[PDB]
Amino acid sequence: GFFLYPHGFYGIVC
Amino acid sequence: VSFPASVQLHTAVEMHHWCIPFSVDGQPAPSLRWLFNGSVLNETSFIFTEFLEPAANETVRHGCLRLNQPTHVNNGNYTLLAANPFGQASASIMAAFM
Repeated sequence: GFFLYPHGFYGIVC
Repeated sequence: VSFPASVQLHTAVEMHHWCIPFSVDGQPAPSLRWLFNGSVLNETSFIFTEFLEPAANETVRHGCLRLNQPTHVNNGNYTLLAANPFGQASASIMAAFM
């Protein structure tokens, strides 16, 4: 993976 | 309460920026991956996943594959893949931006 979320989004990972 | 990764894709919609709307779910939280015309999609500032803020009593997550300025090379087949230990899902649609 995510351009905006290098550490995932609330546990969702790329 | 553990349950399988799930996905849903909707028709691409223009909302100033372009958006392929999606929802995902699963416990534990899934891994996501996009395909564009069958190739793994590498997100950039011109095409990236954007989520809505999660609601407090929910595991479901909503968002867009967001294209701030699509061109002809963005036309094609988009697939979203979701997986967790209890299930694996895929959805695809065609999007035409031009």
